[PDB]
Amino acid sequence: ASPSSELRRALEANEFIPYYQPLSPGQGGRWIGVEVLMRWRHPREGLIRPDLFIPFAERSGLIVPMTRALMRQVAEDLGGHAGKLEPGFHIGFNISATHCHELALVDDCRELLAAFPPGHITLVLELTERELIESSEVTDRLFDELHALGVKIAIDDFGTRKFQVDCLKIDQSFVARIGIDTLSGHILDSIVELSAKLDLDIVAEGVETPEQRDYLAARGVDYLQGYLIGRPMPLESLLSSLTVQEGQ
Ligand SMILES: Nc1nc2c(ncn2[C@@H]2O[C@@H]3COP(=O)(O)O[C@H]4[C@@H](O)[C@H](n5cnc6c(=O)[nH]c(N)nc65)O[C@@H]4COP(=O)(O)O[C@H]3[C@H]2O)c(=O)[nH]1
Ligand SMILES: [Ca+2]
Ligand SMILES: [Ca+2]
Ligand SMILES: [Ca+2]
Repeated sequence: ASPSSELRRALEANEFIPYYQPLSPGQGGRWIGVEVLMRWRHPREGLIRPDLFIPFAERSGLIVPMTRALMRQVAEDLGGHAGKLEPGFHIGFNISATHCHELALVDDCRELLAAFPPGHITLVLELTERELIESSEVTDRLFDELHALGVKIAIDDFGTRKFQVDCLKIDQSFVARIGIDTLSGHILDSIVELSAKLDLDIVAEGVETPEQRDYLAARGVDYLQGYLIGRPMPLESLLSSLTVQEGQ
């Protein structure tokens, strides 16, 4: 058995599926978007998490097609059900540093946007800070062109350089320590105040407890994500939950 053959095969056999984690407003309410998380439906080994296969997809370069396959799948999955989505519904995708080279990404974004009514969803791309240090100001007509389509850019796992981004996502590690560490609390308050100075939206990730939600809401964190709001879930659970939310 070989890792490369297995992934390359799995992509052709459509074994990489989207799971969807909902985002909620900081002050609560209906779901305003989802983060798309990759899952490997392995026929032998079961449902396999990203951390056991994304690193090799990045080294081998195969994540770029995998992400394209995933974006296409999301358009199939949700393009027909646009009526169930609140206006400006956020759909986020995790993107690599290898994606940031050159211009294909723009085609894929235009393709996804074309599956929905114009302006009805907001497409978001999440990059970590560490993934931006490969080229920091060069072939970045890409970000200009992506923004011209109304695509937004989010810094993933923030807190764990000079752009050109619309949103910060507070890493789980900060949210985990809310209420039991004044230092981390002050640093988290700094990140939140920075986002407001720079006019960037902010999402908190890993919101598990009501203590955490209230703390973040009291400081105007725009959006929440985590097990409190809902775990990553298959297409069907999402459509079922969104159907309920159309009622009242
Ligand atoms: N403890 C805790 N964990 C929570 C909570 N809410 C969500 N999570 C987990 O946090 C991860 C999402 O954060 P991430 O920074 O994108 O971290 C992601 C992301 O870096 C990467 N990844 C996932 N899908 C993709 C993809 O399509 N492309 C790329 N390049 N990377 C991906 O794999 C990482 C792990 O993904 P998952 O295993 O799905 O792990 C998910 C999810 O299961 C919570 O309340 N508590
Ligand atoms: Ca993410
Ligand atoms: Ca990533
Ligand atoms: Ca994170």
